[PDB]
Amino acid sequence: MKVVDISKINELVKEGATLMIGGFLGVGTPENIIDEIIRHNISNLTVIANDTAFEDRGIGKLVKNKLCKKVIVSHIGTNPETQRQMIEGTLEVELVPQGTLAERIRAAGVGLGGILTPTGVGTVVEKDKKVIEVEGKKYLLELPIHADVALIKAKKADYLGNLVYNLTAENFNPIMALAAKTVIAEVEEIVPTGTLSPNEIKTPGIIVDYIVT
Amino acid sequence: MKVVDISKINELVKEGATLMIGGFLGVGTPENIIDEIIRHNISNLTVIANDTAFEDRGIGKLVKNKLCKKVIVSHIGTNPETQRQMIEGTLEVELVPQGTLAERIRAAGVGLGGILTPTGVGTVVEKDKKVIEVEGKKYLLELPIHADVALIKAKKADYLGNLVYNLTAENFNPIMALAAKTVIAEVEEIVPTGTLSPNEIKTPGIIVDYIVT
Amino acid sequence: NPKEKIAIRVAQELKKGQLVNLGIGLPTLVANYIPKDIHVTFQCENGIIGMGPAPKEGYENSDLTNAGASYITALPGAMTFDSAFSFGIIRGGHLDVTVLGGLQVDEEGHLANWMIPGKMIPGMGGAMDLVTGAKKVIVAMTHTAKGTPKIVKKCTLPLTSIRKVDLIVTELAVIEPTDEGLLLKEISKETTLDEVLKLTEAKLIIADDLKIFA
Amino acid sequence: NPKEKIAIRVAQELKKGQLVNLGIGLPTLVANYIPKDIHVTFQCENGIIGMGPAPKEGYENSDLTNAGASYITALPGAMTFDSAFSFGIIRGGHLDVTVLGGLQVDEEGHLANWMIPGKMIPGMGGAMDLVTGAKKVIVAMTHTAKGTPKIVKKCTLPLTSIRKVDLIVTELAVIEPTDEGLLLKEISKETTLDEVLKLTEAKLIIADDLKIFA
Repeated sequence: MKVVDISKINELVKEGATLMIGGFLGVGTPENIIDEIIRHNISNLTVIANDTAFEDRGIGKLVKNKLCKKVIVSHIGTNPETQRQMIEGTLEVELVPQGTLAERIRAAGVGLGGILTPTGVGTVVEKDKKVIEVEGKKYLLELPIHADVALIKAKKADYLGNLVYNLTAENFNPIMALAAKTVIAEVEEIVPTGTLSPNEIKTPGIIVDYIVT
Repeated sequence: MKVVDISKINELVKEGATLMIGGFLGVGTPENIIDEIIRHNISNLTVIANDTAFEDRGIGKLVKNKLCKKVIVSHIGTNPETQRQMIEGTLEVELVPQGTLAERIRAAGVGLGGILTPTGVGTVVEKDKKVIEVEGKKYLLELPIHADVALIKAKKADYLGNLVYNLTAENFNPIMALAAKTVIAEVEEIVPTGTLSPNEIKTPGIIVDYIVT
Repeated sequence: NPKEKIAIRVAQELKKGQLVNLGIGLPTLVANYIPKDIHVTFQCENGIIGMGPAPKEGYENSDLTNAGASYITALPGAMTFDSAFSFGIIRGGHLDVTVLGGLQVDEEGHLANWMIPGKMIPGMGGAMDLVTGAKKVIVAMTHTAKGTPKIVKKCTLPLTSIRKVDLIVTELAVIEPTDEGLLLKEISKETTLDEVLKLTEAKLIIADDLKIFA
Repeated sequence: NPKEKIAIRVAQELKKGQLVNLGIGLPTLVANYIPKDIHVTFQCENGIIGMGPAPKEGYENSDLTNAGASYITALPGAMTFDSAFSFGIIRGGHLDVTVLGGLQVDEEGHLANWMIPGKMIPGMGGAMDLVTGAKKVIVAMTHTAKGTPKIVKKCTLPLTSIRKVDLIVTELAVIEPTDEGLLLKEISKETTLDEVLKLTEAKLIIADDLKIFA
């Protein structure tokens, strides 16, 4: 079955894992999964997410306990500890424009080999990218981003693992659900099959491997 | 005011227009808008769609009345009149793998310059495509598809033009809504704002220009 | 009967919990023969996970069809979605099995199944994405076309994909394409090995544990 | 009060029916001065169309915030969505206006607003997508950084985009980048043209009908 005790994170999230973690500044983030990673000091992580939240919450807890070797994110400005580790050189930070980050994760999830975006052209983001012109306009070729495990947060799952989200807690979660090899969803409520309509489900249960909370 | 009488289609769709039309074999297709085009002999059209449906319905009616100069579709096998006009040379047919069609329309809707797909590599679809290798795997560069007007079908619109879809009538409609310059939505029901929740709306009213019933 | 033979054997290949896509024609018969203990979920490219059987008369919904526009039911827990999401499932590796019809399959495991120049020109639809992206591709086809072998050294009809399909099931044979060529794993109880090889233009590797079944 | 001056003038630039995105900080004040006869809708990159003002105490929802994680309301008819859809709106030309803060703008109309080497390194977030994609980009920014001009001949700080922004509004001036260079359109009632020119390093073209306002 899909629902597992939170201790199962230790079997599924390896030391050194590459992880996609949902949440925008900690909103819609799998807090209980993060707390278990902290409890067992699972480190050397590469975390792909919008941001490193704040020092006191979400992904910021992972940075505070020095569990990330690398973050691939669009924003770190609300976490001075992330910036301090970056400047000291103990944390590698790869900054990705937020829209590009979404499309790069999505490309991995939907089976594309890359996307062309005008975002970042002529900025430092262009460094080490293939530039492709189409119809006289320049685009950066941006490449799919893969991960071992997606750690996502959802409002409800039905008995089959179909997920719905709530308001601005959706953000990166359904995109990362498609893109990682294994998907673990932290959910606030389990509801009967038939409570979530075919027209409203946003992540089908077939792609959700494990559920906690 | 977005809602207009259906008889205004002749004012909004010009001869020679490039149109995206929603629907999978006539399911989720704007049948009343199509009937207006037929009634007013709006001809020389280029139609981007999954298919040309059947001779008796949907986009098939446009082909039956010889109103298309060109179709850009993934499938024509259920319409022998499309096949006959293709063979006789009076209708240009551009076949696009269905998943590629979805992503090429989407790319125009979301501002990408193109996408890389493995679909079609080593087939006749590779002809006249840039091939890009990424991590030792070959992809076809597929380019955004633009249109003058999207003719889409939806289940309900609220007073602000927010749209929901129903079951397998969704197909290409919300993608096309993002991709064309002007968007006309045929809907079955107008409902009060607040009937469609923020968590279930699939197309925001801000991108819908006109609505017909 | 040969179509039943094939559909029964293909059904036996499906595993509990898989997401499966059935092409139009012979593959759709597979749903008629799923062993009773085996629970799978079906995807249709027009935008559903959780396709069910045709509705009883009067229970049809105009917005709920398969990829031939025939009325279907949706089972509890189904999800419907747009065509981009649909081909994200298909191209993205989230579809466990696709069962597709065939015109030819060759010794490289390449499938031709969408066009016969000068005859059938339906377009490819989703077939190229499905062969390219499904975790497993099963080709369910008759062994010959009115006597002409369909399992050939190199496809002469237009390829659907350069992906190597994973299994071919005919009324005579079960064949697995491998790096070494085509491995004949089973033949029908109603044929002989020689009859199978005579009706196959491709070279076959004969498994040392050849089995009888379908 | 310089921030209020800017926010008031930017709000007067907005047109009925527009979808508008406000950056955090100075641009967020714009929402407090919308002319009563003007109806716009606000988008936040974290995934909402229909952002409303901060909730009354006790009406907060943990899942409903702006792009700074501050609680917001959602107005009737709002839509929430994932980050891919969000940047499809932003990058795809569906956002009428973005109002963003600024560190420098130069005579090419190029904006630098996400990094000061050796000083502030917050990352770019959505700013590069917003400047690249919005139909109209308005930079709302004080005229100088403690006396140092921020409207310069060529940016020395990292660029957010090579797109030419459409309007600069400071507490002293309203400037429109054009193909000829920066066109000064208005100056503040509380300043003088001489002071504006003393505090602008970039070359400025002067409109014939220079106005007073902000």
